[PDB]
Amino acid sequence: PLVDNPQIKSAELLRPLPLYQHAYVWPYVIVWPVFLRVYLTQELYDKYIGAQEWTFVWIISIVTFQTLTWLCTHWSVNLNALFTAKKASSIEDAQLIKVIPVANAGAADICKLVRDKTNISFLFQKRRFLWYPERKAFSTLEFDIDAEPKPTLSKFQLSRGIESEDELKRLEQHYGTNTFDIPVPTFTELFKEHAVAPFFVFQVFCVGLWLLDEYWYYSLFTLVMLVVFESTVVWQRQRTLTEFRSMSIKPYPIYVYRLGKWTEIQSDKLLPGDLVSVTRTKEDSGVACDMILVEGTAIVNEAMLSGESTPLLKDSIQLRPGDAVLEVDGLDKNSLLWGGTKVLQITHGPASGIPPPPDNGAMAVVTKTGFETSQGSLVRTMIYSTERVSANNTEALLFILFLLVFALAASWYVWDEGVRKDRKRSKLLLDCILIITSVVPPELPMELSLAVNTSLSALAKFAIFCTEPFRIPFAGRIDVACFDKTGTLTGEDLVVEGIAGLGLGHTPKEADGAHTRMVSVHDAGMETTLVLATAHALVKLDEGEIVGDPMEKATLNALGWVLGKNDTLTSSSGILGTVQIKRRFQFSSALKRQSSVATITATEVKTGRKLRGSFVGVKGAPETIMKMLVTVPEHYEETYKYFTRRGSRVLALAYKQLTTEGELGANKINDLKRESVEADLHFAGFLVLQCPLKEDAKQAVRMLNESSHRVVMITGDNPLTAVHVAKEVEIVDRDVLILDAPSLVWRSVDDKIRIDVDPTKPIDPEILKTKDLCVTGYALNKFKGQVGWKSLLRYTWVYARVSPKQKEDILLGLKDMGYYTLMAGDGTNDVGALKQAHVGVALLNGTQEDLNRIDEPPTLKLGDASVAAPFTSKLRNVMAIPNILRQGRCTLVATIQMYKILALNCLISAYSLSVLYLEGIKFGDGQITISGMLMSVCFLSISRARSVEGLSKERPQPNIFNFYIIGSILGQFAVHVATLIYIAQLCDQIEPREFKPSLLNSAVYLLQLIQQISTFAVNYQGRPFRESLSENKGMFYGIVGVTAIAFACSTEMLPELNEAMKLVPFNENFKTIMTTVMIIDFVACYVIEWVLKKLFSDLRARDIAERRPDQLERERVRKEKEAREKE
Repeated sequence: PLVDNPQIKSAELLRPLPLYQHAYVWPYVIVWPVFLRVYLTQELYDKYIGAQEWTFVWIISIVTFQTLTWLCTHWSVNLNALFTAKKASSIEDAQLIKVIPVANAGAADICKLVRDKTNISFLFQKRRFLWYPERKAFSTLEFDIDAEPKPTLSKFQLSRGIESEDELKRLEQHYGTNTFDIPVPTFTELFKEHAVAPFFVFQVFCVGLWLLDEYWYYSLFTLVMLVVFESTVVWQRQRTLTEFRSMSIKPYPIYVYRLGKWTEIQSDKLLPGDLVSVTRTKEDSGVACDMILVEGTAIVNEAMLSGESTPLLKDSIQLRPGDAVLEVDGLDKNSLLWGGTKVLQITHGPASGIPPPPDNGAMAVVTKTGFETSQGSLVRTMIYSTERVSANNTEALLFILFLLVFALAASWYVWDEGVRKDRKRSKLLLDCILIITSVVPPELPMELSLAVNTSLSALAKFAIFCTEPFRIPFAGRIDVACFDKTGTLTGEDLVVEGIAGLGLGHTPKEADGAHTRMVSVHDAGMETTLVLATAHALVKLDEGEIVGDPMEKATLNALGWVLGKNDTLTSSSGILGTVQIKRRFQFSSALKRQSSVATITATEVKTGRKLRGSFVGVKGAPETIMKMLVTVPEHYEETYKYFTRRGSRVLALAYKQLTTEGELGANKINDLKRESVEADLHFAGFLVLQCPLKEDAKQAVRMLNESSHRVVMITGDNPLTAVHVAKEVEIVDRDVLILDAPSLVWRSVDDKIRIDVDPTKPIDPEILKTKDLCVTGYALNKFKGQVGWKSLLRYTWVYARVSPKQKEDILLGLKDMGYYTLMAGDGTNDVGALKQAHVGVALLNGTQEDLNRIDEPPTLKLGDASVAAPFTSKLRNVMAIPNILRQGRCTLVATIQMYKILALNCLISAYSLSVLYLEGIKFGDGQITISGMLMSVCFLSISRARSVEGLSKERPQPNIFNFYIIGSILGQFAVHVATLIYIAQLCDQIEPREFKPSLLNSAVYLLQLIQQISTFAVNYQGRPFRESLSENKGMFYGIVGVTAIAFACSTEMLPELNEAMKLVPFNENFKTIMTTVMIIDFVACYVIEWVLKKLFSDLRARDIAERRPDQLERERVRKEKEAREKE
């Protein structure tokens, strides 16, 4: 019924049908008595043959058709909807619904409708959908905080919880219980699920078919090898499900204000709208569900959602305008308690008029319960991480069908040659079906999953964890690698340079008139010291730790003052005073300033000059305070521009006195508007800070730029700092031009070129050709949708001063052009941007020494994955991005080599069987068993390979169908079939014509063994991405031993081993011809594969990542210098 969800493609309504009308019952009920009448009494042998073997063939064919029609319902959902069910009229009589998700959301499934009263609902991927008759469509549940019009704060500030019992029952029926429902099945249900998959039943059918031809050991070996693998997979899945269940939070008693009483209920019956009391959490516990603080403040530790153990600070919405302010999740982000955090402290113990709870805790209001929380969604998307097996297999099936044509040609030729020589039709058909069925590889469509699960183990050694593992192949096709700033490229070990520009209006100067004289923070004025000690937002734990932004911690450490009990600072500095913060206005990231009101009492030791009373301190961006001053100085703009042009961070300080003596009063300070306070300011000075670059930034950017990628930067600072950082990190090289309002004029860094451009006209080609670009946020906003917006995303690499919405806007605009993007951020400022990109990395702040003191990868506990981005690195190194880009590049290479090996093996086996069956002879049982065991040994021995220590300019192919895989497969197959035809013809020329040994059997067996080893030796993907064949002993010895064994059996070094495989002894000349033919075959295969790899393997870089010859020359001379300095 056209459900409303971005992750669902279509829907349909069905009704169930009785067992009589199922499509796998009634036609067989019609046709079986016809066959019984024909076989029993009718004697209509015209459409028959007569033998018992043909009766067996007819019975097998009928049973096979019936069970195939039955299994087609389990294999696909469309045939399930067609054969068993049938379409209904509308929602009034339908009982079943079919849901088909988006291309990478899982597998389609038939969902059952459940009706409760009027309400129609169904469960899809553990997510509840509801039927809204006013919209005539299905959609997910709607909560009070996620309405299309955002509710005001008067909804939550005056909330009184649940007041009626029928409302409680309605909420219980609507939203359900607050728990994680993860049902774990037993071994029987999982093996039933695994035993109906098409490839398992196909392998069972192949085993039965081989057993029909009197092969007792081969079928048993295949059955054992299949059964143990399936049992291992089922046991691993069961263990993973048990571990997933084990992480659910246990219920604990809590206080809920229900029906006017503070009744104690368990934490398993929370409903959206309840008024719960938050207290300090116990050991092995946490917040039950998402909340919003309505009174008091709390200090939390969100280590189960972001992977960081740094304490935070959360504040209530108690002191906000109740109805005049619409709730926004950009300014009120410090009021929501997420489900899974641990509360560490409660500071205080109301507008709603509610008596305090008995436990003396903060009051909150529940918003989301169940899987609809954040960590609930993370758990749900980690349960269904196997989207690589279900929403896939659309190209491997085509590869199997492509091999089936080469199978059918040989089978048809064998049948046509057999019908003209008067063969028995009960054996020729079996031989043809064996030739057909010996082609389909059983482990072909699930190669990508094994490669991904192998790469995930190597990634989990540098503390890099992946939540959605289908993005690993996406990491090998990256063209644009976007970067952030202040969380990725630059660290957080800020150092206070000093206070400069405080001498204005009262002297070294430059051409522009800037004041370069800089004064240390110790020898500063009293007002500036009071502003620095007033306008912070630091709070102290009872145990002695200080929490907050590292900027405030750094400036407090540089100031020298100490932090007291309750927002009181005393005092090395020469101020010798005390302050007490009354009211605090928080930073908003859009007003670009923060302010505070405090009571001061200072006594300067140099000139006395007592000062006491109310005080207002504000600290923010220098371009915003200038709009709030009363008299700007003579050289304000030039001074702050000069001090920010060198990569330093400049903040302005302003102060205002309210009362020269005496308190303002609690009632006055409790009721003050932000706009009235932040006006009529004085000037104190500038605070200058230097953010040091990370140690790995330059190397990890120089590796990305020189390996067919492109590195852009999307920051949020002023353009001068962004340009300086990009020049230090070597992103831009030539002269840059900043596009910003002065009109959207072009500006230079030194402000010597001012070129105006109109947004309707296209930009100048010379600007795009001879200069680098830095596009701001305002200019990009004024270029939205016009003709120049397509060429402003291909020639710009530094985006400065952009909102978090514009980041995902830029990422979407870059994705819509066909490029693949990567986003690396801190995981807090931008959340939608990290998910809009193809692959997103969230670089945390943990050091290596923190990790020191504290097969698929270890299953992700709640402290390992992050809710912001799919990938997550627990180390702060920038080098974590090339590791991902190298693993995602080696995965494609491994997949390509396995695809090239399996098809060649199958095509060799089929055309060996076709050559043998034209003469009437057949393989021995021991020979084929030894061949299978040796092939399995070689497969085990070849899989142990590792990667190189650096990136490469050559990119691998991303898909099967190209001019490299197909050409190599065809060439090697043609060489092998010509070799086999020549050997068969020579053996027929030498000796003219129950299992007995013969010359042709031994010759064909030896040739096919040698070819099946040569296709392992030749088709190994080596040098550029992974370790070479000759480097490691593990596969070299394995190949050499089996090659020597086969050659020794060929030339009769050990005649005792010959009788194990039933080989007729040869003479000298035939041995010489066989050895020469083997060597010629190997050399020709190697030459063809090397030529095709040298010609067609390289996938060239895009137009956005191509370098100029100057950069190539600089890279060459830098590599030459490094090679010279290596010794």
